[PDB]
Amino acid sequence: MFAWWGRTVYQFRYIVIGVMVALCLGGGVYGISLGNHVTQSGFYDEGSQSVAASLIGDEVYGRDRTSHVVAILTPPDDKKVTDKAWQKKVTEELDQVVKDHEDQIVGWVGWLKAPDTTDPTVSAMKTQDLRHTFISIPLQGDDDDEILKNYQVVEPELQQVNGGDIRLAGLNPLASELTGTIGEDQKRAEVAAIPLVAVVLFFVFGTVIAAALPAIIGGLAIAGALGIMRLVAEFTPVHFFAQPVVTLIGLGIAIDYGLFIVSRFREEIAEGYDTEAAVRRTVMTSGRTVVFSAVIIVASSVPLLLFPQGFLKSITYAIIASVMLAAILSITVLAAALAILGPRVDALGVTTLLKIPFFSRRIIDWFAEKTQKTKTREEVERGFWGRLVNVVMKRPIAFAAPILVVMVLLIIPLGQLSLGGISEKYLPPDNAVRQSQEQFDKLFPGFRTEPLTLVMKREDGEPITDAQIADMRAKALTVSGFTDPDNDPEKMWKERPANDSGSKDPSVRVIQNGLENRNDAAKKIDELRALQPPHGIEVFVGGTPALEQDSIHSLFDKLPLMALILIVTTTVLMFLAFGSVVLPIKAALMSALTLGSTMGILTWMFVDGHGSGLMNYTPQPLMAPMIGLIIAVIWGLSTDYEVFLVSRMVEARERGMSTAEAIRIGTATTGRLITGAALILAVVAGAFVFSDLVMMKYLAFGLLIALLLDATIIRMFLVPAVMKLLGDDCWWAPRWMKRVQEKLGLGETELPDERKR
Repeated sequence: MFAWWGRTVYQFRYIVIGVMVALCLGGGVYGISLGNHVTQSGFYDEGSQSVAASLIGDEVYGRDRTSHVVAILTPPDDKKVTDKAWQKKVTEELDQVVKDHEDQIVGWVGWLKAPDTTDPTVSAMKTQDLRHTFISIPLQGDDDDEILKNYQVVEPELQQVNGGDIRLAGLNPLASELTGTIGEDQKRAEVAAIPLVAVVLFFVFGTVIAAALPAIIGGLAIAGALGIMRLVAEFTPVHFFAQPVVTLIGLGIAIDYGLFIVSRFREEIAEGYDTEAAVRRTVMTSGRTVVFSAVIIVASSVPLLLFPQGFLKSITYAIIASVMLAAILSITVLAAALAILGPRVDALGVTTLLKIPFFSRRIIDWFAEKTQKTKTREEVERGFWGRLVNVVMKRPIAFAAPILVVMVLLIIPLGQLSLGGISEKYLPPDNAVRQSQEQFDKLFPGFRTEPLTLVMKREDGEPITDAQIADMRAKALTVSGFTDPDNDPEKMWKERPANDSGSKDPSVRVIQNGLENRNDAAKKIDELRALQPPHGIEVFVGGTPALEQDSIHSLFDKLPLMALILIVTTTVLMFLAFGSVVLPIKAALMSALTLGSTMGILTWMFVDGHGSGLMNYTPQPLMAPMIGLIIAVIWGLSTDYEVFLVSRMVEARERGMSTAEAIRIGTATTGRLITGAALILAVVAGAFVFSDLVMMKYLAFGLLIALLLDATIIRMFLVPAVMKLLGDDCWWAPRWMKRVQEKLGLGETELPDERKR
């Protein structure tokens, strides 16, 4: 299967480069505008009762646009908001903002529009000290994306009102910054991470062409991934987190996959193999490993398609596209470019600085060339990678328990993990928009309300009568734990306000009430849905707490099945990649341990708050949908690095080496290579840890911790110790499973020919 591809990619090499570079470039050009077709929603269980309630209330009572953007106005100098000179001017400027942008702004409403009024609620829109007033500017639009775009249109002009003495909070001021952090993260990843990646590539290869080829492959992979997701956005909505995940996860993986291909090609050239044989032996082993790693990533990502959150579906699509494209690219285009070049992949290297005499740097050139030279196989067995491997294998209990126990102690802090929703606390505490929102919540309390909503349908389209709502309210009073602002039971569970954008049909009635304590939300929601609906009436329990809690419940209910699918698919793929039954369980146990330790440290840093003052974020409950996301990502990459480490050991064992010899050779041959791959992906991740958005920081830190554990506490001295302890059982698998593997054309994990060279 892979030998045939190794033959044909070298033979048909000038008809691969063109087609599969032109396609990726065209995809990149088509998808540069991916950010113009992203959807901000997707965090909710769209099949749940809360989403149904939200839809029914919105289409019967109208979309509530009163909370879209609020603006706090402060008069200049000392004078109070009652200043008629100030009021006139701010009124006329608001009128200009509305008029000149009528396609984006329904209007503005507030105490400043009717300064001499009598409504207690309207008169509560100004502070007691007569220093601050606020207004609400509804925005024209049918969905959140259109409203956000309109807000972004009006932002520059809405910010010059009152000379600048205006602070914007609300849904869309928050959303604009929650979406601009994505662009800022991408900007840093493009301006800072790329040179560091290109430096690590040069230090792992020592040649500009050899180092550059994986970089070109990774760039092509991300361009094609953006193209594929832009195409996908024409059929189903895609979250705005697709394009960072492609850069954060897809790019590093794509670089690593091509790094392994180029390194193995140069390894076969150094042996003595001509370009054709070097390409074929590179495919049969390195390309097989890369394809297996990509399929493992895909199989560990597809469980996320089982969760209702469209955010997770979009991220899974992005990951699958990027990783499969990287796998295809590294073995088609990179393999045909290496076939075309051959010896020229080591042509323009450190020896170029030497020729130009511009004797310190003169000798430095030679030293840096000797460091990254064409090494030999016998010397890397007696290098650092191999001395460390042997000393660990000598005393393999003393390197396992002192690691196992501390990695369980790292899982210990996972018991305080709490789940939560998105808010302005997802931005750094010194952000202007967060500060404006907190200023609004401090000056004008009781206006930011998240009530639980009882949405009632009548089964026959007849109007709901007053007796039905009276019984529903009477029952809802039999649930303790809901806000009673005026100490009057008859004033609780008031009907939702009706806009002019609602059906107003008398068969649907929505009543709302806040709950005193947020932490009882679920208990109240599980108790509002326990009330007997009155005869005929269908009752739904929605609201922002309901949407959030249903989102958490949907992920808790479908998480064990995610774990089962993860374990079974990845262990079966490991068996087909290794030919052993013992190795897949050994690697799955370590992947589980690495995942547990990473999650424990993440709960330590982001929920418990240790490190929150240094990295400038706020300790808070984690975003519910992203728990499964980061579980899948960490599991996939941990399995990838296990495969990178263990494929060489399996190949050495199939050659005829003993267990210890196979462990030594496998770690030594891939030592600096896995080190460079981890360094590159860590550069990409660390470019994302300075994100303003807390969930991005959490995911990138999880990536970094998983990398460090897998490459420095798992690669060097846990896998060798456990394999030495297992012994000859490491390479065992029943004949009925070897028959299955060999029947598929993937049984070949041994490089048998040993010819020519």
